[PDB]
Amino acid sequence: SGFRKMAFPSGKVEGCMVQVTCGTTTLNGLWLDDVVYCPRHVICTSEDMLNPNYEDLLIRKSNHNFLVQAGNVQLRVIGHSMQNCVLKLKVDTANPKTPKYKFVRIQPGQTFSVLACYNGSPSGVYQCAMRPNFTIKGSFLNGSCGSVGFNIDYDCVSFCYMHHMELPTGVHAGTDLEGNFYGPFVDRQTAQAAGTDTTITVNVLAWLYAAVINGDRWFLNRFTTTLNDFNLVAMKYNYEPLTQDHVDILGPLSAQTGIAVLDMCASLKELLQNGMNGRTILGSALLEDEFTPFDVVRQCSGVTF
Amino acid sequence: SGFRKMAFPSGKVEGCMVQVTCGTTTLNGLWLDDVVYCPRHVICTSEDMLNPNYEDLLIRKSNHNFLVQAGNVQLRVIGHSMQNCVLKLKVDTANPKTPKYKFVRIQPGQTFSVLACYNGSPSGVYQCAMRPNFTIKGSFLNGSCGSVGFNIDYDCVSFCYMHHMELPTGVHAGTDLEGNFYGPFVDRQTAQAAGTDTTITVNVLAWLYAAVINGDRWFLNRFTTTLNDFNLVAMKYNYEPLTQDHVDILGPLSAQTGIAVLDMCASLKELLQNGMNGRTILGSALLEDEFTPFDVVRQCSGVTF
Ligand SMILES: CC(C)(C)NC(=O)N[C@H](C(=O)N1C[C@H]2[C@@H]([C@H]1C(=O)N[C@H](C=O)C[C@@H]1CCNC1=O)C2(C)C)C(C)(C)C
Ligand SMILES: CC(C)(C)NC(=O)N[C@H](C(=O)N1C[C@H]2[C@@H]([C@H]1C(=O)N[C@H](C=O)C[C@@H]1CCNC1=O)C2(C)C)C(C)(C)C
Repeated sequence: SGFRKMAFPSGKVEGCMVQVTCGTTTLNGLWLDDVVYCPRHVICTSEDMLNPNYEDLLIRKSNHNFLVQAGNVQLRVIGHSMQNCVLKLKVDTANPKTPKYKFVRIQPGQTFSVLACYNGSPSGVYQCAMRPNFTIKGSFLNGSCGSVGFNIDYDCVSFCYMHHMELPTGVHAGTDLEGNFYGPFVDRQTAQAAGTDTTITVNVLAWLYAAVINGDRWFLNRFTTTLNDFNLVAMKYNYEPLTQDHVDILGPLSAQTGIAVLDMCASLKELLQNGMNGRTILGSALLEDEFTPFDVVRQCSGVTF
Repeated sequence: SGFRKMAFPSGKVEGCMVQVTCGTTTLNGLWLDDVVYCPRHVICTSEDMLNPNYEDLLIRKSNHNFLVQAGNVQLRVIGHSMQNCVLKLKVDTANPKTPKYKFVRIQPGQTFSVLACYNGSPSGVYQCAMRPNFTIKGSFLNGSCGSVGFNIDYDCVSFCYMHHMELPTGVHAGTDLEGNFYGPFVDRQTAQAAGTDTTITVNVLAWLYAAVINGDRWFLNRFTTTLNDFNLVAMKYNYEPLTQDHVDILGPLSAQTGIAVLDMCASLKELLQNGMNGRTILGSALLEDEFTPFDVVRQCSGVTF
């Protein structure tokens, strides 16, 4: 028993982290087979980043201009191209530590682990959620760009995020591994506004199931509700609508506990309308929405990789 | 910016995890050089664990009785001995992935990362703190024993914990890597009581510094206090005493922010006596005590490994 914000094992991704230096800028790259992926603003000076022309900055760079270091070993660059907001640097050496991998573009509400990195070396792991407004609440400093977010399924690392920039209130924004930003963002240093965030309702409900599984059941009431009635109440508290797809995905947790989703919706409706009255759920005084239904089953059943 | 519960990169420890099977019991072991370390209750049946005689159970086991599997590879056992509550199984093969390591016995209040494992395969990473009552708030299921807790310093993995058992209220207890339990616990299935836990004051104060560093400063008041006065107020709220050693360790954070420790103590005294009035600090509605002063500097400065 016990329930904690749990990240994936980071080993398979540590073997892929490298350092990319172009001019006076240094950030991290991802080495998979014979290609290094990194954010394109490595070819920028700080004066370029206010309004960069990446296509023009890149044509004045040669292969030798990119210093790529795997630990203490320099990887000779034998080719380069730009794809959206990432650079693909071809190297003369294939990474012998390349795991089975795929590039995935995730959905809002889904979760993944970030391997924070500086100068090609890992600093730590933490789990994140792609917010409905297409941002992530992460922990990034200067030099962390190129760090990636990922999920692991058995032996396959699905890479889903690469870090590019930070927005007001410790908010972070990045691209998938094809260089396309999550959300309405561009990689330049000028005023941009993220959308209004909202609470991932299916994740709150999945975390309430983790609470029941762990014996924290004080919030369960004797009521049920309709799906339309719940979504009407949830709307006032900035919760995303609950869909029948969400109900179906909660099925495994509902069947394991014998608590119908709509019954759990009835209890969450009371918590939102009445508050928690100074009590806590799984040690938290606030409702948590960065555990997907899959994460709860994985942690409560012990799925390994 | 941003601040999150961050775990160490788990790569170096994943290369050491193995599966140990004796009879019908299976748990994880730690493979370092030519020795596998694992909890001794692997030689127990469920009827033995109510009141086991480990010394007598072990003398009826041979080397061939221990099935040790590194992935899909069996490691031939060529020797065994018992040290306190762990078994040392000597194998004919040295682990080629053995990192630079040391066995450390940590202090209460200090933190470390747990690599939860099932059947020799990793399930996830999360960060923990050794509570003052010598327990940890972890996430463990049946078959997770043998999972280890650790810190990383540059290239050196300090192993500090191996998991053995769970106590009432999702509370977990284990040994150091020499088999000595943390706290007044024994590895048998009979009624044992953990001590009263208390709040790690130096860690709360270090987390308030992380809040200032991130721009969350609403709780800072215009007052100072004496160390004796603060410890008098903290005592009523089940906070551990603050020592001059704790003040000295907070020095780096105090100097970086220009907030004297005792000034920060004055603000924490107000938070404890007045509450938070529905506000949050670094996104939390409760004060956090599982960030050491070192962890805050590491995460806010980007220390890598
Ligand atoms: C106005 C708005 C809302 C657009 N924000 C904005 O200009 N932000 C800036 C930003 O993040 N930038 C500017 C420059 C790159 C990116 C950058 O420095 N990325 C770092 C990678 O190494 C990671 C960062 C460093 C701190 N924490 C992080 O996560 C870009 C090409 C966009 C900044 C003022 C925070 C520096
Ligand atoms: C009464 C008191 C307070 C002493 N508790 C107590 O008997 N606890 C028991 C316990 O944990 N035991 C019993 C047996 C070994 C240890 C065990 O099963 N360890 C697992 C490793 O594989 C990990 C566990 C499994 C669940 N979560 C975990 O963390 C021992 C030799 C002690 C139990 C009832 C929870 C099963």
